Amino acid sequence: ALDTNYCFSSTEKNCCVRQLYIDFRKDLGWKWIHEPKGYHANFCLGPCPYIWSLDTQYSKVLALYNQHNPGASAAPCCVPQALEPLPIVYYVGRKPKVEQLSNMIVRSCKCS
Amino acid sequence: ALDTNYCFSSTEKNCCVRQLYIDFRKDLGWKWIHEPKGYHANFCLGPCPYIWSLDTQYSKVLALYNQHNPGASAAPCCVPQALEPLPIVYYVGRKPKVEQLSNMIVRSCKCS
Amino acid sequence: CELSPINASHPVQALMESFTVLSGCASRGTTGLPREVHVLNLRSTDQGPGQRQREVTLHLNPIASVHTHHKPIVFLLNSPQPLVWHLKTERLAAGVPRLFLVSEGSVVQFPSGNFSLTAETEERNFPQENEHLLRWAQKEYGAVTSFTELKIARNIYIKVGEDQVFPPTCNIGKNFLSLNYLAEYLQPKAAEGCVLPSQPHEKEVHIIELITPSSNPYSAFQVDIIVDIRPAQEDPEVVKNLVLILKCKKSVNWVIKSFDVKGNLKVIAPNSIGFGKESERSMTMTKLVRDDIPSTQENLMKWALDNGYRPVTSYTMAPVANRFHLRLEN
Amino acid sequence: FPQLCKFCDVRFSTCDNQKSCMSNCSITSICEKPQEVCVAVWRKNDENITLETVCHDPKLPYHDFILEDAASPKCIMKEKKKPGETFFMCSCSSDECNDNIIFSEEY
Amino acid sequence: VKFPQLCKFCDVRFSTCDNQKSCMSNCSITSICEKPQEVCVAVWRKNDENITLETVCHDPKLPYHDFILEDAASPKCIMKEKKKPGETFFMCSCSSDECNDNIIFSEEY
Repeated sequence: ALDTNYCFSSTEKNCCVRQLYIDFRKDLGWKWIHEPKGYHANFCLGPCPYIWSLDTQYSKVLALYNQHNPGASAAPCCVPQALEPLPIVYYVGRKPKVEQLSNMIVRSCKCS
Repeated sequence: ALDTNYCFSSTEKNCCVRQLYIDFRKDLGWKWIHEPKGYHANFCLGPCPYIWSLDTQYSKVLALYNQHNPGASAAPCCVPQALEPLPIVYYVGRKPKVEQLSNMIVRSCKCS
Repeated sequence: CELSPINASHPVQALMESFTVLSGCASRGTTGLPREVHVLNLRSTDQGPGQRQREVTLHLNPIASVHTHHKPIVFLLNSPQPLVWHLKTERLAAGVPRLFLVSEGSVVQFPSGNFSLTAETEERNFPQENEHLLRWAQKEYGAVTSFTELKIARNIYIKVGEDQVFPPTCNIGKNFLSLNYLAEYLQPKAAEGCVLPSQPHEKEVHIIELITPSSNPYSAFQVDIIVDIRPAQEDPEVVKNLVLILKCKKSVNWVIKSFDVKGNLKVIAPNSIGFGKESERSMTMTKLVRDDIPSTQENLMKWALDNGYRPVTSYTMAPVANRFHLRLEN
Repeated sequence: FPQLCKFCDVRFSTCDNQKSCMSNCSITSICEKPQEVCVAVWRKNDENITLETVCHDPKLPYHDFILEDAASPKCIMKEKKKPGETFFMCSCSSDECNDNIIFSEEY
Repeated sequence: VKFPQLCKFCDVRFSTCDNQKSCMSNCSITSICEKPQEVCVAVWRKNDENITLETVCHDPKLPYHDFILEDAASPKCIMKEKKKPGETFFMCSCSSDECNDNIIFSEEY
């Protein structure tokens, strides 16, 4: 529901996907990747009020508890729901090859 | 492996399931539930470092990013993984009814 | 049972989906030029011409650094065989004129929309040699933004737009592969398996064991092992209860895709499990994770016996694969 | 939002000549239909003090007595004549509104 | 670590840094070696016509260009001159990841 389309379309203070550039060599330390040199791994961030994309019943219960107990520090978190693979090109010996590193790009977020 | 037994056995600074008591009337306002008047809805909490129970590949990528970039605010969050329904007894008119509210109790926590 | 080489009758095939180009070169020397040049040199085999698929499904996208591509593009679609190119464009700008210089006897089935409104297709007589074709393209249009020689595949993904990391001038080499311009090949890999003789049932248990998911010796990273679940025939449809027991010691991300099938589907695998988009979910898929699943042909049967996922319908062990296909007959 | 009410049968308490009391009912429940409202009946007599709180349709009568003021959102004890023992009745349409009985707002 | 080495794996290609103490291979290909036993090898050839630099994932046991390797354990590619007649020849080998990316002829400033 809270896909990249809606989050990038309009700024939302709540749980939404935000753009993030994961640079392989510079950040992850993975020197074995030839292409892409860095990809877009959106990260889920934002508070989850009770009136929002609540998925599980326990999520609703924790949201209600946070609403009625503001000084509790326990609340549902913003986490990826649908993640998409990243195709990369890496060299074995002198032969390049294409791998699909699954679950690397976040397409939507949820409150749980 | 971050079940109730592990976290309840001893303190664990990272992502763990922590004991929490939810009283329906006082906490959630659910005055429609007669029994139980309260239960134990544990909540997941604790930062997720690289060497921990990370489930998907995106979680490991985000953890590596946070490890190489401290001031980043992007990191996997501790979220419920195993949920158990709560047994409740509620009255409709003069008729008692026993129900199992799905996904009300947290037993294990993962990093996402 | 007994493990034997599998045939077409086996319920699980263990295809491998790979992306490869025979040779190629990407050049940035077309930023100054008004029109980009993408050249494809397709190659056929010695098989019968009738058996060769006449249809190609050239996919067009913009590169990852370009949200939408607005620039004239000339596509040189050269192949020693007459072809029909079922184009499929995504995130391409509208109203920019585009040119498709295809080989003689080849037709381009443009998709609907504005794209087909400003697209001119011309059939020509490109040489069947890489160097000659590249020279002809360079002479006609200065510099080629991309050139790729590849086998004739069902799907050919091209990502338009200039990347400045590419060399200034094209230089064809066998050991070149950029993820922009590539093809998609499905190679049926040999595997072992066995089917338990069972009466027709609404409950089916298929155990799939994978030894090596990918050829990279860095097998600490997940790979997508796409599982296709489609019937023997779309009509009549089949409603069933599937229990896929998937096992792979190396970390993978089993992705379950089901088409034209109804019923209840359960997946049990120690690794991650996923599902496709809403168009890919034909059954009520529910995932189930257990890290206790063993990794032998014998122990897996006992695990299914103990856990109640019985009777075991089929078992399939594939030493190397990543595109499992599941054909259900009726 | 179904209405919540106390559905205790006839009980015994010490509510007499008091401005307010508590039903002391341990049963909170949803009535069968949302149209129904919570009704409280007080019928203290020389035998003992009796009271009850149940669900009832606002337009239907209780013991052949019409609850004219059932449309009120709060349970206000109003006197009703009945042979044998004095009658007091109130009704309310909000959620869990019959837990506390208020005889009169005067304080 | 039993993981295969990361080595620059450009074949014979022309460079510009000649006789200088240190240089960068400028090889755009970083490859995981085919076999875990392999180590990175760099070969710098200088001729009166053209200068070339080659980088490979090579087995230390097998001699490259009929020349035996004596520095497979070196953390960095310590470049050593060889006695190929006519043309100037330098070779080095190392076992760190992307170690052949940087070539050092002398540690002195």
